[PDB]
Amino acid sequence: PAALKRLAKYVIRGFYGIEHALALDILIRNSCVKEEDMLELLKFDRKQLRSVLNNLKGDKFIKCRMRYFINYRTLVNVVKYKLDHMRRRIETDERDSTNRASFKCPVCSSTFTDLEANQLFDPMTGTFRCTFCHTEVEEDESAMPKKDARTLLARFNEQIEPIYALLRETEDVNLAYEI
Amino acid sequence: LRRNEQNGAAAHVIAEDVKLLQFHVATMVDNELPGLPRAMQKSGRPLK
Amino acid sequence: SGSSGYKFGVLAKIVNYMKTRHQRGDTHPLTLDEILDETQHLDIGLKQKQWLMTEALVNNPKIEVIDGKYAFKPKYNVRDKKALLRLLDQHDQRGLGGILLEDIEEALPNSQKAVKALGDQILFVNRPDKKKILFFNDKSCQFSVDEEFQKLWRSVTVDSMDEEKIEEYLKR
Ligand SMILES: [Zn+2]
Repeated sequence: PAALKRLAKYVIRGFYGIEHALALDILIRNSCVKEEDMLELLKFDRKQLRSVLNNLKGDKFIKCRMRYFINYRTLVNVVKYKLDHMRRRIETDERDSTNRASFKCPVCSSTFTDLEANQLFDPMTGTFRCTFCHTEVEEDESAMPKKDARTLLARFNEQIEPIYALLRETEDVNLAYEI
Repeated sequence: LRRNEQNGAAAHVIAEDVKLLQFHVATMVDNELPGLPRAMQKSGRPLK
Repeated sequence: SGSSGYKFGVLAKIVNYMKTRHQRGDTHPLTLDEILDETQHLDIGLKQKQWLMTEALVNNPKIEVIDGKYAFKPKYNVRDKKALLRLLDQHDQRGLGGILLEDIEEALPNSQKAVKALGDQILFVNRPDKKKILFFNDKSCQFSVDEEFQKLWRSVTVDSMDEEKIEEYLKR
């Protein structure tokens, strides 16, 4: 109801660009908002109004309900799907993998795993060195890290969640209304 | 195509670039199917 | 060509002169004789002046006359150039269908008004490049956050189904 509408308004404002979010300001009052009525409600640009309606038809916000006058009502579960997708993205950012094992040959640009070290290393001088490249090997250490980037990407998605906490609470209130 | 989809995609362009990609992939499989213009190397040189 | 009095488009010049003073910012109700004096077409002859009142003034669809003196007809509202923030406050009115042709001339150049508007909460977006202007406020509630466009790009399932079921299975 009003909870779902307010929830949607928050996400679609911070989602679609100012011009498309303006379309969704009149689509928040999902009623007989036909393209004809929206040429006096949004006063957009006819063909361009229809173009951005197709940009909001990827989520079918107003369900393009063919009613000639057309009546649009928001019964789509896409808004719930999109916030859940954001939560899935935070988990994906957390799982970006970790440095694993590496000693890298700077000159030939080949990277070697630790088990490979038992062959990479030099027996006589005990100095790790390359195989196809014969130049002295350099331990990756900081070079080629998948752990620092993974943590940073996870933090950025997590930073969105306190701002998104109000939207999550609105979704919870809407869920209580449904049940 | 990836850069556009990743950054500021108009989407009208996306429909067309799909055609370029589809055309190019087909050309690897065969250079002269019905319709399907023969992609050329230089000055009318049908790609092997 | 029906009936034409004296020079062609004398009424069009009269309309332009009425428009010029309003854009200048000097606004006064003007009788048909007064506008003719301003255009210097006042000595158009008695029959031609009668023709303008009987046909040319009647022909205009939006022509408005308060009583003795005619009043601005293309825009019924005065071009105040002020209270734009108040016009935005009523979102349903949405600036009372403000038009770019009405603007850039109400009493100042639009670019000067746009600089004032940018500082103010008012935001200007033009779906038609020159035909019309729209005034709206998105507020500070909307958040750019991180890779928002990429996140929308990732969710392109659209008609595809069972994606929600996968999310529900993770939720369980
Ligand atoms: Zn090497």
